[PDB]
Order: sequence, then structure tokens, then C-alpha cells
Amino acid sequence: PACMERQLEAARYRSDGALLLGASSLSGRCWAGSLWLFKDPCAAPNEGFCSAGVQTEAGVADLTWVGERGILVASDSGAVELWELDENETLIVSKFCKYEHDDIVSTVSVLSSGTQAVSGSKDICIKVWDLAQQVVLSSYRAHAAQVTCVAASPHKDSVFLSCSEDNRILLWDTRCPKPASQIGPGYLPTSLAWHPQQSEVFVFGDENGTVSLVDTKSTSCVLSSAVHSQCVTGLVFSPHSVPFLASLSEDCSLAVLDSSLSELFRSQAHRDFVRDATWSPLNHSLLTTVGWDHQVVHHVVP
Amino acid sequence: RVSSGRDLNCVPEIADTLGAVAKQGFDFLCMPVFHPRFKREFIQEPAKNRPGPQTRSDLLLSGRDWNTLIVGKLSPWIRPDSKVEKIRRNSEAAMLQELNFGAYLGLPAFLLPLNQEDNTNLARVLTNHIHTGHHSSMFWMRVPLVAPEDLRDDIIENAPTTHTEEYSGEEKTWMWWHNFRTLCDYSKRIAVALEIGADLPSNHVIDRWLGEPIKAAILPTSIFLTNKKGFPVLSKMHQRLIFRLLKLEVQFIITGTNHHSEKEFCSYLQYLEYLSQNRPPPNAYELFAKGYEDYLQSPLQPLMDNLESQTYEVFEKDPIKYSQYQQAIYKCLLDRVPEEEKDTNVQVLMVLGAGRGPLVNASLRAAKQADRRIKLYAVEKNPNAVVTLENWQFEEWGSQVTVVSSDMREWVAPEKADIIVSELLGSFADNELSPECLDGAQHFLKDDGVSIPGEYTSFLAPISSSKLYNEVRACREKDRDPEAQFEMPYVVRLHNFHQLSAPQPCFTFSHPNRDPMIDNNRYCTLEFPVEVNTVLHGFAGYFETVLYQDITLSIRPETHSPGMFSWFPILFPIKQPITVREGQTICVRFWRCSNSKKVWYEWAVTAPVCSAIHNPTGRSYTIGL
Ligand SMILES: O=C(NC[C@H](O)CN1CCc2ccccc2C1)c1cc(NC2COC2)ncn1
Ligand SMILES: C[S@@+](CC[C@H](N)C(=O)[O-])C[C@H]1O[C@@H](n2cnc3c(N)ncnc32)[C@H](O)[C@@H]1O
Repeated sequence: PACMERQLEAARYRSDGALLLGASSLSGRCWAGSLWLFKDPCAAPNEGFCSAGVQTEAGVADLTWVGERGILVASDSGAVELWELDENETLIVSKFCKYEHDDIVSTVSVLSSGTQAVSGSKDICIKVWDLAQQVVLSSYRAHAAQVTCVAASPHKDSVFLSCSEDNRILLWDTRCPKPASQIGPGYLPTSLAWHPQQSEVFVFGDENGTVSLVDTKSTSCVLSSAVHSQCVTGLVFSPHSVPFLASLSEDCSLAVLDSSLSELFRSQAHRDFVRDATWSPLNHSLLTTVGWDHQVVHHVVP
Repeated sequence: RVSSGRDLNCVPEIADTLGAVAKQGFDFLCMPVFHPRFKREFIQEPAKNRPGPQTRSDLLLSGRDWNTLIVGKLSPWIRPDSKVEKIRRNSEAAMLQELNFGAYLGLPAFLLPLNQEDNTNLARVLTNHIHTGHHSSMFWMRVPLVAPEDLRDDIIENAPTTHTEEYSGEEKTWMWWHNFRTLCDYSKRIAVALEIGADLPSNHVIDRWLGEPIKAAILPTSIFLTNKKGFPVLSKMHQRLIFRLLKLEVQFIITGTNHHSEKEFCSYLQYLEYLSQNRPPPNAYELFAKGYEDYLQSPLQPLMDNLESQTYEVFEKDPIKYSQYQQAIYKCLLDRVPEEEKDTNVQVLMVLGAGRGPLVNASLRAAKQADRRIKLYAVEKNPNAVVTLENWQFEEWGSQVTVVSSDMREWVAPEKADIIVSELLGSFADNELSPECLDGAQHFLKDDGVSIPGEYTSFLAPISSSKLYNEVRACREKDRDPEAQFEMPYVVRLHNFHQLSAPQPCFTFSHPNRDPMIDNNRYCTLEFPVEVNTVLHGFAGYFETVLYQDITLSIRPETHSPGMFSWFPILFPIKQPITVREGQTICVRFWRCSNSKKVWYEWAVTAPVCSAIHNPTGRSYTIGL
């Protein structure tokens, strides 16, 4: 496409070092989306200096890499769709596009294996996908309000998290006849991130700008801090041995926190909502954030 | 045909999307006016200063299209009742913004959600918007039959779905709406868009929504069963509800994506059109009644005023009343004169309140049916109709019918009558002063004379209808008591309402009334068992009457005379709505009052709570003698 949509929604680094971009048009005549590959991270967000790009029929609420050449997309259209990257890696082609949700698909996550995925929508449902066979294996109506965020466990294929505006945080395990388990009124949970090593630890941000550290087996809320002034949009751990935590909010700021949740870095670089953050696989102190201000920023983390 | 529209939460190209849905056969479209995911900040920088444009341009559609085809939708992130203050204030501003943009566009309706218990601030902001600027827009509150919490799959191991029965808890969705509309002071601009889930709740909570201002029903595509040919259909009990809603002439909204992928989208709609084509065609009564639904008519003056020519004309077309009257005379004659006397005994018949003469012809047809001889007087107060009578008599009836142009209470009769025939009945039997009239006329009935009708009885039943409560409320006029509209009965084809208990007799009158001290004043206490939670808005009035022996007329629904449109029910409102819980008793008191000049009703509710005595002294309404 000759022009990229103003509202940048998601940014994810591939293992080879390339940069994936999801973009939505949330205003103006046409409300749609687009997907982008940037083999030059510093060339973002410039349409002229990109490796590949494609128009989607509707906006992009969430996305993720599926392995190395798959792009899993959570659409406004109420559809989950998979986009297959070219072997030349200059074209981006649709693989499946399945209208199975009844409202905007707001969140996606790929399970540890890479053959199955989980999606959360405003229709209040959560669905489990076979990416190979292009179908819905399981559909779960567990929540009572719209599902904000779903996060697949790092290493277990049957386990994931979900949180919704019904104030519930659900630990899942598709091995149990009753899959969900309620983890305990705090402000509505908005963002989820598993610990990348300790498979029993996760973090969640609320609408009040508070990031909390939870142990699953203990369920007595260990630690919390008032990181942000507004809703916590996302949480991403660094690839580090002892990992750092990137914390993005609607206060148009980024934060980096240690494992005890003390503030290390802060960046006002954005003049609109900070929408995603992705750590470089190559330089582990380099962190890339995209916003609605159409800025693509690269951060040096001490 | 049904009026129906498509719900969407994704519009890429407004022009294309509207085209696609129009081709599908949808009358209108429910779409967002700003992007649903486009959260906007109003207070703190830098997000506050986000460069525009904030949404799509109004130029993309024609004024007409905006007015007729588009229903606006409040952004789902707008949450005026959030626990977070920042979110509260932003949503406030956001709600005004969006609402104003709808008003700016001139949209006919705008959707808003009721999806939790506390909507206090949402109601405030809505209300305030209603009292700012001059606009006509309607507001549809999206509220489901079953709260989403009570539909969730039993899959949370450590927090199971309560499988026990909670009668009130299963009705919680109605209370969400009731609180909201109460806060908004029953605005005529706030209606219900009822969401219908896959599993219908118990019948009682469905009935809760009777009498409510339902403008729309929402059908998610997911609730549709599939048949052996792969087409969308609905369960027998879902069909039931659709038929009910059809009578209420609601608009249908199809929400969600196509889950029957093998066939086009219009298939869902085609099923509704199929169901609409399938309802039983209107009965004789419903052909004449149609167009009068929940329309209020003020108390008229049967004595002090004269009926117009066309009023008579319409009521003369009744397929049953006159046939019934003919039969009642027919039986009476045969009884009064034996076969051997069929030429020696001529019966003197007096039509009291003859109108344009149909009961005169009914008397003539009954004489030739019974092979008996009758002498007719036709007394009428309305000199205008007395024109028609005297023209009928000169051209047709001749000397057999004497036409008398006066009030029966005043006429001095040459001879006394065998039978006095009259039809002076109101919707509440005696509310057109039939007792008073025939009373001052029974002095010229023979000591063994029959009166037709012989007796009549009024019936009352408590009703719930926030719709009709609102109609009455809207009947406030300048230059009178600002609450007088509540202290008078209204003749109305009650339609969008809920009968809360079985009708019970109220007042009865017999004719003739040879009781020594003739008194027409009454006082009656009634107790109505109510077995559902509800809100009381008034009492429906009906009547039954005995013309002669087993020949009768009724507007009492249980025993209603077939096809008889002549009388609609009456409505006695109450000033303030009264909450009634399941198992409670509504106790009402009705007085019939009079002096020498006028006659009126007074009423009050004494249980479960007391109301003010209504129309005391006849300060708001009387019928003049
Ligand atoms: O209930 C109503 N009126 C109360 C009156 O006591 C009814 N009688 C009925 C018989 C009658 C005969 C001659 C002249 C007047 C009248 C009026 C009512 C019904 C209604 N019916 C619609 C017209 O076709 C259905 N429209 C408006 N009002
Ligand atoms: C409801 S109408 C019935 C008219 C006619 N019998 C018919 O069925 O078409 C009652 C009629 O009786 C007349 N009427 C009412 N009160 C009367 C009175 N006190 N004396 C004489 N006529 C009266 C009215 O003028 C009116 O035409």
C-alpha cells in the first residue's frame, strides 16, 4: 500500500530481527487496517522503506507472529485471520479469514506449541483455534463482560490467562472438565504478561495504572506499584536472564521496571497512547514502542 | 411485513456497507458514529490535543439517509459509572460528544447499553443531554432478557453458577431498566431495545416486560437453531415471543456474524418475514380496533353535548349489538303475548335514546320475527338525530312509530309502556348515566313492564403499563390543575399493558328499580391477588349487560362479545405508580358519587400502600345531568 494508517496498534520483533507492524484507521472516511514488515527497524514507520505490506478489510485490534512467517490478526470485523508471509518475504497473503466471533476480536495469543491459538472478543467469548486446520476446537463463555486480554502460557499448551471488564482474572487449563479458575474488588484488569522463566508467576495491569505481581500457587497478591496515572495497556518482559518489564499506558508514557517493580526508565517520547512494546532479539537493551501518534521510537535501556 | 435492521460494530466504508445491508433487505442500520476502539482523552495532555478529524464526515450520506437509515451506537468504552474517576469524567464528556453528534446528524434513534446494576451517572448525563438544545431523537436502551452473568457456561471450577432458583434475581434485568427510566423521569424519548438470548428465561421474567416501551427486539444470529436443510430457524418458544413482539409492532435488529455460512445473510431476515406472514389474520374486532391502540379519549358528555352524525354512523356498523338487541325483543314479545293473543294484544314499545333509529328497525324486525303486533315510540334528546328519525318515519315507518323529540327524564307519555328499550351504556356500564336516565323514565313503564337492558355490571382489573402511564402524564394542559389528567377515566383500546389480576365486578344496576328509596350512589372495596412483581399504573374498566334473559353483551375480555367494536375498555389512572411484589394484594376502593347536577367516580388504593383519593368532589371530572 502507498499509505499507512495513522493509528499504530501493535509492534513485534521476529527472532531474525525484522519488525512487524499492525496499523488501524480509527478515524476519517475509511476505517480499515494494514500489516507491515520492516527488515530495517530504523526505517519504520516509512512506507517507502519497507520489505512488505498489505491492506486488511477492517482494522487491527491485536496481532502476533505465528512462528516465523505467520501473522495472526484480531480484526474489528469479528474475525480472526492468518496471513502467510512470502518465501521471498516481499508479499503478504491471506491464509484463512474466519468470521466466528460476534463482535470486535480484541486480543490474540499463540500457544507454546505454535499450532494452536486463543482469541478474546467483545462478544464476551474466548475461542481456541487449530491454526493448521483453520477451525474452532473450543468456545468458552466464561466471562460476563468483554474480554480485554488473553495470554497463552510460555511453555504449557493447555494453559493460558484471561481478564475481562467483569473484574475476573481466569487461569485456564483445557485438561480440567471445568477449564477456568478465578484468581482473586480491584480495578478492572486490562493487561497480562506471564513471567518468561518462572511459569508460575505473572503480572497484570489495571485500569488505574497499577501493575501487580501474582503468584498462581500462592494467590496472595505479593507486590504492586502505582506505575501509571492511566489504564495499563500492555506488559512485555525483556529477553534478559533476570528480565525487565516494559509497561505501557494511556498516559502516553513508557516505563521499565525491575523484578521488584521499581522504576528504572521512563519515556514521554509519545504524544498519544502508547500501544505496544517489543524488545530487540539482537540488542537486548533496545526497546521499540509504537503509538497512536504514529511515532516508532527506539529506546536504550540502562 | 416486518421493519428490521442490521446491527454492526465494524464499518470500513460507510457507503459500501450501507449498500450491502440494503441489498440484504434491511430497512435500517445500527452502526457506531465514532470508531468503537477510538478512546479519546478530554482532560490531560498530551492525548488531549490529538489532531482531528475525530470521526467520519457527515457529507458521506444524504440528510435523508441520516434521518431514516442510521441508528447511532454509543462507544462501548464510554463508561460513565466506572469506579475510576478519570474514566468517569472522560466518559461523561465522551457521552455528550457522541450524543450531540447523533443529534447533529439528525439520527432517528441512538443505542445505549444497560449491562450492569449502577447506571446512575449514565442516566444523569443522558437526562442532561435531553434538556439541552431542541431535537427529536429517540433513545434505545439495550437491555437483555438474561443478564450476561446468568448465561455464562458453568466452567469456572472455583466459582460455579448458582443452579438454585432466585425468583427476583432472575428478574434483575428489568430492575436495571426500571431504575434507569425512573431516574430519567419517564421521558417519552427513552425506550427499550430488548436483547433475546439463546436460552429464554422463565415465563415470569419475560412477562415483566409487558406494558414496557419496547421499540426494538435484538436477535443475535447465534440464537438461531438450524434445520435439516441448513437454514436458520427458531425454537417453538422463541417463536412464541416473536409473535407477541409482532403484535407490539417492534422493529427487529439482527446482531452478530453469519453462523450459517452456506446461505446468504437475508436468510435470517427471511425467517422473520416468514413468521410475520404466518400470524393468524386479524379478527373482526381487530379490523376496526386497529389504529386505536393505546390511544386515549377524554370523557365525553352524553347528556350536555350532542353526538355528531358520523359517530352514530360508525357505531351503527356493529355486527353484533343490534342483532343481539333484535333477539332480546324477540324473546320478550313471545313471553309477553301468547300464540292465541297474537292479534288482540298490541304491545307498546318505547326506544329511549333512539339515535338515528337502528333500535327502532330492530324492534320492527323482531315483531315480524315473533309474529306479534307492536306500537312504537322513539324518544331522542339529540334534535340533530331527531331530524333523521322524522325523515325515517315519514318515508318508511309511518304511523306505527311516534317520534318524540325530548329527554326521557322530562317526556310526559300518552300511554305507559310494555317494554322500554335503551342503549345508554359506557365502557364502564353506568358511566354515561344510564341509571339516572332510565330512573326518571320508569314512571311510564307498566307495573309488569320489561326494561331492556335488564341489568349491567362494571368490572375492574389492575394493570401495569409504563406506556399508558406516560400517555396520561402527557395530557397536562394549561389553565387547569397540573395533575387533573390523572383524576379522570379514559376510553382506550388498551394494548401495550399487563393485566395483574382477574377482573372483578364493581357496580351493578337493575332496571326497573322499584326499590322504595332509589339511590344510585355506590361504594365498593376490591381485593386483587397479584402473583408477580410489577408496577401498578391504574385500573382497566369493562362491563357486562343482560339485555333479556340469556341474551347478553360483554367487553369483559373473558366473556367478550365476538366482533363487537362498539366499546373499548376504560382506564382509571393513579397519580403515582405503586410498586407491587409477588404474592401481595392490591386493594382498591371505588365510589360512585352524585348531586342533583352531576355524577362522578372517586377512587383510591389502600394496599399495598395508600394513594391519594382521586377526583375528590369531581374536581377534575364529572358527567353532567
Ligand atoms: O368505547 C367507546 N366509546 C364509549 C361509548 O359509550 C360507545 N358507544 C357505543 C355505541 C354507540 C352507539 C351510538 C352512538 C354512540 C355510541 C357510543 C369508543 C369505541 C370506539 N370504537 C372504535 C370505532 O370502531 C372501533 N371508538 C371510540 N370510543
Ligand atoms: C349510545 S346512543 C345509542 C344510539 C342508538 N340507539 C344506536 O344504537 O345507534 C345513546 C343515545 O340516546 C340519547 N340519549 C341519551 N340520554 C338521553 C335522555 N336522558 N333522554 C333522551 N335521549 C337520550 C343520546 O342522544 C344518544 O343518541
